[PDB]
Amino acid sequence: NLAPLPPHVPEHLVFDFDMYNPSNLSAGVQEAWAVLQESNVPDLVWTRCNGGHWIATRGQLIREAYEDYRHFSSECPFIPREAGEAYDFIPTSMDPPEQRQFRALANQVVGMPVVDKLENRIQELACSLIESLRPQGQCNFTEDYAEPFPIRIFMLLAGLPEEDIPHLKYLTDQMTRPDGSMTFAEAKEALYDYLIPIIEQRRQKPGTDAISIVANGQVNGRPITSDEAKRMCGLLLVGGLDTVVNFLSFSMEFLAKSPEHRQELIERPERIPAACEELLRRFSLVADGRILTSDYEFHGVQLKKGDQILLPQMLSGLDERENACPMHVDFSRQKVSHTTFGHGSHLCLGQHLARREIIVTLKEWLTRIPDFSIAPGAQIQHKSGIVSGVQALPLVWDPATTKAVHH
Ligand code: HEM
Ligand SMILES: CN1CCC[C@H]1c1cccnc1
Repeated sequence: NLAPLPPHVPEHLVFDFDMYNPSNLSAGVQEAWAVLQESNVPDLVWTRCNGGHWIATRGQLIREAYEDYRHFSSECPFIPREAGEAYDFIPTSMDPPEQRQFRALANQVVGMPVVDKLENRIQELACSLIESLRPQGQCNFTEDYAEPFPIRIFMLLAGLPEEDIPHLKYLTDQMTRPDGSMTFAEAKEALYDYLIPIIEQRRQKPGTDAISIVANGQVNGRPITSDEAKRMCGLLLVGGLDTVVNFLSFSMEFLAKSPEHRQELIERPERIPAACEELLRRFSLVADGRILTSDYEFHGVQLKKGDQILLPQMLSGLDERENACPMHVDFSRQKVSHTTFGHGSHLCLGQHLARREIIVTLKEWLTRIPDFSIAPGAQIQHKSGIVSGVQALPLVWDPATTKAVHH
């Protein structure tokens, strides 16, 4: 339940929001979080849920905090406090100047250059999966495409066997949406337990895979340590297994419910890139933050050192003061504003890989199965957390309206 209110917190700023189980969850997870943006709610509130933590509710506040790493440190970036204290992935748990040097190395395995070179394989995997489903006329998109497409692309790049997916997927989820069987520390260590033997074997006999590059990598001329590689590889695992997988579900759900917007893409393919950006805004899904490094007065609110402050990357784009008709999906929006991939020194290094994956999915799915919808009488349940997702997305379509395309 609720944590006792700290001495310095004003009772008029208390809004008991629960990020792992928001009250208005059945209306759609993004809709649940938007309640923090209704007229009466202040720009910065305090929830007593999950141990108690501040919550910036507007883009202006969120963007500001992410830029000011001096007052807002990534050292303890997650809610609750035990999860953030135990979290030490690189570069996410570091602030500049220390974190900068590690980004370049990560870019060596997921940056635009590597992505450009993966295009052929990515499109090839997307098409096989889709054509594999096209004749059945149904599928549960979460397990049939959303998880396999991105995860297999990563497992491949990482030189990790596909049979290890179920185990790894489970562990990453305990970090973003814990079912209660594991603490944050336990899941993290279980992941490290998996990676350690591999980072050691890749440093003895390195291959060309992602982990080999990282384990034998150099940051600012000096060679990376075994511990650092572990912490960096753990972050890459989470990105390939619980980011795009969740996003594709939100996107296909919307498309399933809006024959209008899909038709807009089928008829005018060139706008798919722009459509992707708008879908990333409307269905943003990440929510992490920072921890106060000192007593600081922020927008009239007294914050004390050690206070945690959630800065939901998902809210900036939904903020009416940033986009005129927030909950409306308009592919022709002239200035699609958002912070879906973060803001500041920690801007997502995988976003380029993310976009190609989203764009390839839209182009290769719409080209084969243009007509489809939500299964008969199914009510789509969303899941909330550090990274929100879709519990299940069963779809259906008439095989006769589909077309077998050749890649
Ligand atoms: C649609 C999918 C994705 C979303 C929305 C997303 C979101 C984010 C966000 C918001 C951050 C910054 C968080 C913070 O400020 O603490 C971030 C960091 C990062 N992301 Fe992603 N990401 C996505 C996919 C990926 C993928 C697929 C990978 C790689 C396989 C990845 C790798 C990274 C890395 C390495 C960082 C750390 C950068 C740093 O610490 O400076 N992300 N991502
Ligand atoms: C805060 N991050 C942004 C993308 C993934 C997310 C995250 C979630 C769990 C563990 N590490 C990172």
